[PDB]
Amino acid sequence: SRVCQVTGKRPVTGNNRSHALNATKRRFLPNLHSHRFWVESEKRFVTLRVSAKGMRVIDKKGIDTVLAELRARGEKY
Amino acid sequence: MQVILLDKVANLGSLGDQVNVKAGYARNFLVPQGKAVPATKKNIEFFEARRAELEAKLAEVLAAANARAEKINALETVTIASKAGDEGKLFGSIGTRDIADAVTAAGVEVAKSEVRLPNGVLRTTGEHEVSFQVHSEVFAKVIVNVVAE
RNA sequence: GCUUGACUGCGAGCGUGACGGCGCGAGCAGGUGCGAAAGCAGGUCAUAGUGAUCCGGUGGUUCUGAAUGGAAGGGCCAUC
RNA sequence: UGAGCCUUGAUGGAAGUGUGGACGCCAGUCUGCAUGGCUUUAAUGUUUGAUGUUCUAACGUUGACCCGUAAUCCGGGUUGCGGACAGUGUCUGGUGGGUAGUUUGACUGGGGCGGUCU
RNA sequence: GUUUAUUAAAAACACAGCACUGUGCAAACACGAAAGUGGACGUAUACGGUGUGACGCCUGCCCGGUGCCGGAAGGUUAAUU
RNA sequence: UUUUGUAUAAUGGGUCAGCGACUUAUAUUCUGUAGCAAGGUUAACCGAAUAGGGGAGCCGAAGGGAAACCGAGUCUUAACUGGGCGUUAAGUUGCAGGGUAUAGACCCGAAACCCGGUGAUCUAGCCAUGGGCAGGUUGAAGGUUGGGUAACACUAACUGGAGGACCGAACCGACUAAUGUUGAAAAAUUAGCGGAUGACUUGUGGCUGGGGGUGAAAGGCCAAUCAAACCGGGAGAUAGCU
RNA sequence: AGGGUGACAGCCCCGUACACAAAAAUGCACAUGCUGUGAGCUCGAUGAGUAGGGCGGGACACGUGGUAUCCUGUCUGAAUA
RNA sequence: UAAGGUGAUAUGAACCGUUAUAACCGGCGAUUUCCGAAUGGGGAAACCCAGUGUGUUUCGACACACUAUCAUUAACUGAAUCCAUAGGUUAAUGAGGCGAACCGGGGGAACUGAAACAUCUAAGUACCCCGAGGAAAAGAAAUCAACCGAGAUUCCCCCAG
Ligand SMILES: [Mg+2]
Ligand SMILES: [Mg+2]
Ligand SMILES: [Mg+2]
Ligand SMILES: [Mg+2]
Ligand SMILES: [Mg+2]
Ligand SMILES: [Mg+2]
Ligand SMILES: [Mg+2]
Ligand SMILES: [Mg+2]
Ligand SMILES: [Mg+2]
Ligand SMILES: [Mg+2]
Ligand SMILES: [Mg+2]
Ligand SMILES: [Mg+2]
Ligand SMILES: [Mg+2]
Ligand SMILES: [Mg+2]
Ligand SMILES: [Mg+2]
Ligand SMILES: [Mg+2]
Ligand SMILES: [Mg+2]
Ligand SMILES: [Mg+2]
Ligand SMILES: [Mg+2]
Ligand SMILES: [Mg+2]
Ligand SMILES: [Mg+2]
Ligand SMILES: [Mg+2]
Ligand SMILES: [Mg+2]
Ligand SMILES: [Mg+2]
Repeated sequence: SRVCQVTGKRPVTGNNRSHALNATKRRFLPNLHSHRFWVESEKRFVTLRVSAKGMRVIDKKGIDTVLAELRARGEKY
Repeated sequence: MQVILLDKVANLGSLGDQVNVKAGYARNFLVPQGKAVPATKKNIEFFEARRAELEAKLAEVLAAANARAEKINALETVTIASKAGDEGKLFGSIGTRDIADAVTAAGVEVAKSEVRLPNGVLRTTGEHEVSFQVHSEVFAKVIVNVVAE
């Protein structure tokens, strides 16, 4: 479901609008890559379909901090 | 990405030091394996003391007991005989295994392993310089008096 | 031969156009040229030699300028 | 290997005696290595850009195992392989009747052709 | 053999044979936003695409133009800095 | 009706009876008419609801200049001249009508374009599983014996039974003519005709869905529809034409 | 008011204004009971992958325009009264 | 509430009533087959088959009840692997589907107009999809104003074509 999962960044729509300004309904899908995060504490290697930058989050706002939430919302985890 | 080292690590090791690194190294190796910890502040600006409990507290005023320095100066006179005789000479010798045990019945006691002496005075009788230094820095002084049985 | 009137601002009143426009213009103001002088000169003997608006470009200007002073930008005049 | 920093030279302990380098407008002189009565330009420390190697630890695996599981899917684990490559996101040059929307004037002794639009 | 069911059965299409070209396998390619699937439970004596059309004797000259294949040393050149 | 022009052999109407096309809203400008007048008038809203209150605001009594600004003047200009636009114009608010704007804008009518659904009981390919092919003919390969060979080739007779093989019912198809053409029939009947063990033919069910499918390819077939199916919407598409 | 009754009825009938009517069931207001909720008093704390920025788009009447402001797919990324 | 009644085409029949529920009007409950979210499994809708209990029984066979899925929680279990998770079981509570318009959100046309047509318009309209309520959304300034101040949101009339 091409979803950030960690931030929710979903694919938005738009227009390629080539030169001369021409309607070309397209879409912008997240980076995403899915990783193998080492919770360490829980001693588990939970793999999440995280998106670029959205990763910088786990590496900044905290792993189990994020894993905390997402798990509170009732997401896979 | 800073993170504090925790062991080896090539061109950046200190078993405990903060060095700028790439996130591609952390959460990928430097960490997931037990070799570092992010600059979560909670381990730096809140662990500064912890990561400094051997200098700012120890190595600067560490008086745990290193008072055995000058400690020796006013005692029962460090007169350690050595059996004298023969036209005014001696018999045995005095060095360490005598100055230290000297404080046997004196309750206290010093370690013959803690002293200072350039060379070794031959057979004489003059006060020795068996200075009892509790620690390299804070040393002391100790004498010897080859008495007669 | 001497020159820059191929000037600037306006214009009684006319001609020709459905209109946008276009042509003729004596004379008035300021300042020029030529002539002794009256006077002539607002491009060529005349009728072809041509592009509207928009969007912009360059110069000028206390016209304007979103809290105020500025500025960008906008208007006006010249011009591509 | 470029570029950088500027960290160190060159202008701008005792003589002699020799051993490689320097551009010179040369008849040079220098420059170090042993023996012996601030610019102008290069090296180490360093930073960053280039290409190229090697590694593992992301990442791939439509190799082999183990459990879920008397399952061919899938997930987790093990091992091998490959490995910052491949792949994907955003941006970007090329290509692109495969596809899509349109255009492709008027006069005209019918239309077209020819010619003509001021 | 096939074909315009309802005006054309043919000299049309198809064929076996031929050549060219692509494809090393998670194949090329095709359907599909993706997962996945056909190709194929096949592996270059295989599969796809194109053109020719049994068989016999053959298949000449042209690479200037367009396409495609190889080189990319140099000239011009995108985002970016 | 349409036309320069129609009895026109140009259009439309069998006839009758009923229905059938310049409306509606808001705005703007006039004409008429009513109210008030240098003033006219309210909006929403309130409401002892068609009153009464509310004058937010709108138009008008001033205009010129691109404006700043000025002002019965103001611009243009250096110009205290001329010239342009102004000054000696009553407006305003209803109500009825004419006209315009925005709306489907008198009415009926395309061929098409887009969006979402429904269809492979017809037909085109395919997948799975079953069925059909009277009779008659030809005679390949291979084998057996004789011959033959140094052994093989080779050869003859018999055997054997292949083939998008032959003749021909069923069956599948559809080359010719006639008849039919308000048919018996929205493609057939009759007399001939082509294939008929094959790329054959058929029952049953399944899978491919519209710019997509399927196609031994004709633009053919996708339910009597196909150079883009059918149904429902956008939708009163649009129609300088009739 | 209206309707019906053998033609058009205030007084024939049903109604009509007006006046009352609830075992029970519930909308709604209040009123309170139980549980859950937590008042106010001082001392505090005051929303970071965020605001901004580069790229591509979109929304703002506003077609990038000299164009603020808002949202972001992609890359970054601060102050902290 | 009452002298009349057993709905209609529908009479007839056979009956119930006349003080006091006969009928009839409303409140509340009972029953409420089978299909249909359909929920035990399956399926061409209204049908075919099953398990575990229960029952009758001179206790067979057959009636009846519960058995979908997901989710939150609790309990018991429990792999690769010591632990540990994964997974399994059970229980309870909730969801599921139906809807007329209005509403919030995700996606989003063309005809048309521009007297052609790409910018532009049509229009964020038609349509599709998810979600919620009697309303929804919105809402207590990182708002405007302009040196005076106003004071969350929402709807109306002006500003003004
Ligand atoms: Mg001339
Ligand atoms: Mg085309
Ligand atoms: Mg169009
Ligand atoms: Mg023409
Ligand atoms: Mg044939
Ligand atoms: Mg035909
Ligand atoms: Mg035929
Ligand atoms: Mg051919
Ligand atoms: Mg041929
Ligand atoms: Mg040839
Ligand atoms: Mg005529
Ligand atoms: Mg006429
Ligand atoms: Mg006639
Ligand atoms: Mg009639
Ligand atoms: Mg045959
Ligand atoms: Mg026949
Ligand atoms: Mg035959
Ligand atoms: Mg069938
Ligand atoms: Mg429409
Ligand atoms: Mg119509
Ligand atoms: Mg059931
Ligand atoms: Mg079921
Ligand atoms: Mg048009
Ligand atoms: Mg204030």
